[PDB]
Amino acid sequence: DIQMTQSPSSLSASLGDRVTISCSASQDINKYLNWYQQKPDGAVKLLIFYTSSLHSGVPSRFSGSGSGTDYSLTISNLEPEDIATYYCQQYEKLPWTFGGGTKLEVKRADAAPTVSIFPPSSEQLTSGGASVVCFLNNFYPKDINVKWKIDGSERQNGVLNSWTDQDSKDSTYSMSSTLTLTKDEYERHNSYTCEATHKTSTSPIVKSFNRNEC
Amino acid sequence: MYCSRLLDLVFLLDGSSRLSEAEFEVLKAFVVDMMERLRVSQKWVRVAVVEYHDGSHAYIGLKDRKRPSELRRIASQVKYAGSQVASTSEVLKYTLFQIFSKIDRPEASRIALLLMASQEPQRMSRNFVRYVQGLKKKKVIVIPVGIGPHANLKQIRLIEKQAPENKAFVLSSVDELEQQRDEIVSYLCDLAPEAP
Amino acid sequence: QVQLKESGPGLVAPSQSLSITCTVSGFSLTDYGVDWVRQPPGKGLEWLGMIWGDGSTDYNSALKSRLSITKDNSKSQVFLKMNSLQTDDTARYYCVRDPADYGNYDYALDYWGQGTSVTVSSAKTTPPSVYPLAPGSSMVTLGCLVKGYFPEPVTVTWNSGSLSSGVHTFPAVLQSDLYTLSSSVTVPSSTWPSETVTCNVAHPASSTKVDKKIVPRDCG
Repeated sequence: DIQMTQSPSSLSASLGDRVTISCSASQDINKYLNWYQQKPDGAVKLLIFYTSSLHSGVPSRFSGSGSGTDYSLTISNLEPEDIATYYCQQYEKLPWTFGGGTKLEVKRADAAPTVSIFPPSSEQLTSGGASVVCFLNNFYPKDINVKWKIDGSERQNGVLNSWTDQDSKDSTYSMSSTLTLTKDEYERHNSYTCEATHKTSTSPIVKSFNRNEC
Repeated sequence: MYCSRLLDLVFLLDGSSRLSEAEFEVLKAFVVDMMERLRVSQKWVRVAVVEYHDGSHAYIGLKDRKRPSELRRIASQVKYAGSQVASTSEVLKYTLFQIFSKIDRPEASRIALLLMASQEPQRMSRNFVRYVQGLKKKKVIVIPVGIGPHANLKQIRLIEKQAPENKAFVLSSVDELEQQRDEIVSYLCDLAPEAP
Repeated sequence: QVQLKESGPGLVAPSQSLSITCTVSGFSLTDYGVDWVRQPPGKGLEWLGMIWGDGSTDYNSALKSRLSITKDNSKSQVFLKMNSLQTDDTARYYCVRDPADYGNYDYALDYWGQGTSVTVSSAKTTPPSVYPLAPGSSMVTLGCLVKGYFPEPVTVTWNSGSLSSGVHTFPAVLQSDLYTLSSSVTVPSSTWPSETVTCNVAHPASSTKVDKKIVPRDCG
């Protein structure tokens, strides 16, 4: 199969900007290259075919160029509706193959996450389960790290993380981190701490609770 | 009607059941008749003969050094295939990448006489036009000869469109080959240069 | 207007087959090809195969001959069938039209269906356990942990939808064949705990709907 590479998977820009998304094939593909747009809601549409032809309905701010192995999709002036993921695709030879995608994101002033930690509910404990939940909300940029500690000691097993896609209204991101333990193991310790590392602070943002100070 | 010029002529015969066993003999007879009107020789007209179905079998290669009479005999003995499909795309691919992988006689003209009586499934045509364009780039003229009502007319017109000299001959049946033979030999001979 | 839409089964047990019908309008299946493309959750696109106007087909060999695409021109329907799905066949499946015009070597995926989500799993329908998240012992952030359900999706609202500006509901993660997600809400301190804040979790597959009031913790 021919391998298609989109070097940047995440591309930041400001509305009004000229944006360029690059794509390269593992071998000459003779301009047999198409570009697609997948919006945050999942809808996919064809934008450019045979390297540079615009599909019906597509506005002129989109253009495509290239030859050989290197291709580019340019958005002359970025509009809000263009925040989406873009994929290139070759048809030099079957099977058709797609690049890994380039998701556009909107730039905004850096913002530290609002961190909150929650002990397991009494209801959940009643079933022998114990999840400790930590929310890291409305931060920017998206890169962030969460560390858990039980009685001062870092804990890596039993942790599941989830990230939201960029918020359309305020351009921030949020993340959830949940540490699940059995009720006995949970009841076997006292301090539970959630630490967030993000560029907005050079010290971790820490949130904790003691199973017994309640 | 006799062609004494520098030419590499490749005969591509449709091996599908669109031609019956007896109609295929008439097609082979046309090939032999054509050879009789060409100065068969490595220095003048070289010939090749391929029967194509889903895949193909080469009976004579341009470089085969054999008497013209033995070449006519081989042609007369080509086996009837009667396949469900005769892929024009695959045989043009074979012609482009195997027969003309290298151009041994740039002083001769090259012609692919595509004798067609059927229509391949669309999926087999995916690279069709790219094969025809590749042949044009190596200066291999493609002459489609449609035979019968199942001949792929779409492909015949597409070939003519790719290059000005790719003229088509559309026949109602193999019975017309004999009637149009001298006319075809004449058109092919004129596409070739005279020896010095 | 050219349209395509998939009707899928939603769920497939490991080793069973996947059947999807793509119904199209605005063009004739005799003059166009129809392709199938899939996207595993959180991943890119994979081209699976297509069917030409004449019914001949092309398949991606990575599918190991498991795929069949057939159609009924008069009913404007195209049928995908795939043998023995495994967990890694979980994905959203799209039917997409292409010109299938070899004369112009034009095969662009020009109009896409919205797609149908397929989950391959042996899990039984299981309602979520919903737990209220109150702070341990300005604004206050509260949450609800929605754990152990199957299959996706659940809908989470706060105060029956009255609260929405400070709400963050997270994508679900598959733990042990079961899904889990959390939802948080940030509201002014003047409104909680003096007034009620409730999360509402509906899970259509289970026909279940539960409300959980967030209460200060019953600590002794």
